[PDB]
Amino acid sequence: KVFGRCELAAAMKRHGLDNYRGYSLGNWVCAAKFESNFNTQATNRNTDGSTDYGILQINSRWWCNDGRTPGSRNLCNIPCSALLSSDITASVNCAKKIVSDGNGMNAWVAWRNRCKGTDVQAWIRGCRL
Ligand SMILES: [Cl-]
Ligand SMILES: [Cl-]
Ligand code: NA
Ligand code: NA
Repeated sequence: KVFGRCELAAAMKRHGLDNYRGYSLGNWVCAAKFESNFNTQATNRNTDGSTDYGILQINSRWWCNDGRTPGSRNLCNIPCSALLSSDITASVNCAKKIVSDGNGMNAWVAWRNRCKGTDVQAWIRGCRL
């Protein structure tokens, strides 16, 4: 599924991301825009052989099991394919573990390079919330 901007903002709010670990909702919407263009089916392969999955591009080296990333962990205890569903619950629950691990949202390279330090509530501006 490809979300609209305000549709996704409202789904992330319902699932508890607004101000989670101090990150306002616009940060999460901005990260999803530049990681996946709001498409839950996005996949991208990395040089080390791992793959990134879903609307927040969660990586199989650490966070999910895809059966083809030897020596990797599965810290969210899920198959990576669960992160491609039109229901974003599995991606949100895993993202909450990632953002809690000490490095905050810097775990998402597109957030660091395209959202951090910008006017992020602009991403929610005008939505019903
Ligand atoms: Cl980037
Ligand atoms: Cl915001
Ligand atoms: Na893995
Ligand atoms: Na959803």
